[PDB]
Amino acid sequence: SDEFDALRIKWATLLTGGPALDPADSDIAARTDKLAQDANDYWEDMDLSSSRTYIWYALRGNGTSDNVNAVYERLRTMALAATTVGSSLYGNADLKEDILDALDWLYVNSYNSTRSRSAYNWWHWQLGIPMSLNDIAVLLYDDISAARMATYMDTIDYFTPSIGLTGAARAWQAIVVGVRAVIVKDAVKLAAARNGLSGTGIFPYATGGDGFYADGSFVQHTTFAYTGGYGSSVLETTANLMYLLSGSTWSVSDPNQSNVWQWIYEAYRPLLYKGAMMDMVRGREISRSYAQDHAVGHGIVASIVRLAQFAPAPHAAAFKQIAKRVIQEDTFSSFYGDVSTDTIRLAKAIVDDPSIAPAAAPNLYKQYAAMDRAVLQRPGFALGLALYSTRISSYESINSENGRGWYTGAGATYLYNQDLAQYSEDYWPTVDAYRIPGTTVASGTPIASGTGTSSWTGGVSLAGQYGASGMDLSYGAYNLSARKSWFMFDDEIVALGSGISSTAGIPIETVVDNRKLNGAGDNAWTANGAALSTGLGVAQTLTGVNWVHLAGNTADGSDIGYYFPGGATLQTKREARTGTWKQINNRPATPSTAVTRNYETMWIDHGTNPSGASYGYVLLPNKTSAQVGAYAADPAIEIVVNTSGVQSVKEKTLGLVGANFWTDTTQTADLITSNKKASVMTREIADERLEASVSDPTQANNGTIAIELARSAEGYSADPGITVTQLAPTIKFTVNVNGAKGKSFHASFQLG
Ligand SMILES: C[C@]1(C(=O)O)OC[C@H]2O[C@@H](O)[C@@H](O)[C@@H](O)[C@@H]2O1
Repeated sequence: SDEFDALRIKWATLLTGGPALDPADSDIAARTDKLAQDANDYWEDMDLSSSRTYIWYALRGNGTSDNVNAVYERLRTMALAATTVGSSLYGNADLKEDILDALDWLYVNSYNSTRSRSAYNWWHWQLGIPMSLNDIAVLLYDDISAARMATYMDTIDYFTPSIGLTGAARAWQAIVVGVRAVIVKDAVKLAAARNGLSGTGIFPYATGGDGFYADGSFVQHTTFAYTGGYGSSVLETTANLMYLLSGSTWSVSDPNQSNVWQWIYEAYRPLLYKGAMMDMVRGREISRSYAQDHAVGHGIVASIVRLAQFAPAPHAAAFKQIAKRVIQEDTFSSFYGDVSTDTIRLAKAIVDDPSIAPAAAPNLYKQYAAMDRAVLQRPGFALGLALYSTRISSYESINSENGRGWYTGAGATYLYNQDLAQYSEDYWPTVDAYRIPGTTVASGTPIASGTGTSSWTGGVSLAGQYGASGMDLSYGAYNLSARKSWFMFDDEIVALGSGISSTAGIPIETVVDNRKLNGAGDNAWTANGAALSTGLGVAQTLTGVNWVHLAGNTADGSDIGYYFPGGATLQTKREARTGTWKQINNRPATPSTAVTRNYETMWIDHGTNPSGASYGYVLLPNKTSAQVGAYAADPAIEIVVNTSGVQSVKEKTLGLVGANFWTDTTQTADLITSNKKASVMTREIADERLEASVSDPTQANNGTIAIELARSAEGYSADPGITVTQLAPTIKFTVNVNGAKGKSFHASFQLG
């Protein structure tokens, strides 16, 4: 035996769970039964005639890459059922032969060197199919003749002989070349797969274009926030290949591999909430029924479990703690229910180890400047904010997927609480795509997929604890402008809108919220202390509203309060909406089955052709109706300013003042004065200190931002980049933002 045999067996275990796969495990037995179950269904529906024109009638079409890819996926599942200890199909000779005969037929009539490598969909021909075929070849290695293996492997080499792409594509090429190299025992190709991870979009941090960024962001296809979509793929592929190679002659040695650990801590951890990977970073994948947020989150945790198997200290331990936490957290969908058998084996080892304690939940405010995203994580809830600009596109829609993703990244707010199923359970095909929470739009009117013309999109982070974001709105599809800001405190998220103007001749509205309700659609809700009707199919306008409370889908932890400073007129409706995933994902594999979900939708009618309209509301997670009414009697936030020039909010209890300055002119908001476009947040601790953080969201100021704070200081300390010129009678300093790429600069002033 040689080292290649060792690697092949190591990969085989990654696929089957290995020989130690304990069948006495509830979730394992449950997964192995599901596996054998699916295998029999396929094997039973196979056309085994020697004159067949397809393997499965439903997937016929030797030239349809979608179907061909699915055919190989089914064969992979069947191979798994025949090689997974515990499966009732383990070692079945007939099943194995039927699979290999299927591969031979597919080789002669569909997947071979006579087909173009670039025919649609290239991804299937060069990456999808080879990944499935490689796995089958490893699983049934001992039953595959030299003649057969040659047709399988020679074909893969034709479609993908080398690694030359970037990001996820490059990572996929690497795993295709790598696993095949193990099968055929080519040390040259294997070393190439290893080196492949050092390339663009993988190990090295991106500073533009595709890849992981130092600030935690992940971009793919040049202008799309994609941590949970293509990012998840780069993570999974990288983790698997690194694990396969670890300890071997081809173990990864590139020092930049340490960046992978940071992906987990900075790119993923802040974007996961009780098992769900936030949709705002999943791109067009939000339109995939088989990839709803928790399904995606499980895959990410599966990768973390994989990394925990070979990562160096103290990362392996940390990853185990993170995985343990998320597994315990997800009471919506069992983590073990949709991950590989080996992942289950490895995960159970972590969960069952009493010496491993679940990691602490993330608690912070993070600005993902490189992908126009922001997140707030707190006990009991998380808020994700999705924006776009001249640097990041509104949404991606290709290959007939996500055709209604219009406003999913246009000032959209996503609130995560104990209703873990909020964005799953067919939310995407039923929600009104024209009314994404937090957005301002021309009613029932779409926008195009693309970057905007405004550079002011971003925000400021105050010591990674609190923050503020903003987006200068300007759609290309129709006339509509506005300044939109969000201020994130402890349990209050203040949304402000100003300068809302349009000549489009279409009613303009701002969506306060749009929440999926319970099955009966009877969630209790109140306004100004009075109970509101809970019936479905009812539209009603609320005038002079100070506050609204909406009971959640869970007994506790999912209520949401809404406070309206100065009062507001709210348009609302409660309805059952029906749709199909096919409507937002027009692919043959997509189910056309109708699904119905209930919603409570609330928005503000700015009218047609508004001029300088505005809005202001406060999201209050986890407060009872009584508590929202109490809040309204003494609101903890105060709107300092809400003009087209500056939007500012103060949270007296925390001593916080946030301010977004929209123009390059000297303006003042409370104690803060700025001479240019900037996002600023200060925290004052009476007679103790005054903290200040500043950023240039435009990422285009080649000089500085001059700030003046109306307080007298005794001394200071600050990030390099900040130059303090005065401490008394008032504080004055400049922030060098040349090439800052939207980062925040912090200073601490001693008061006195
Ligand atoms: C299996 C599948 C899919 O349909 O989900 O095939 C198409 C692939 O397209 C890539 O661009 C990724 O989205 C990648 O995730 C996709 O995987």
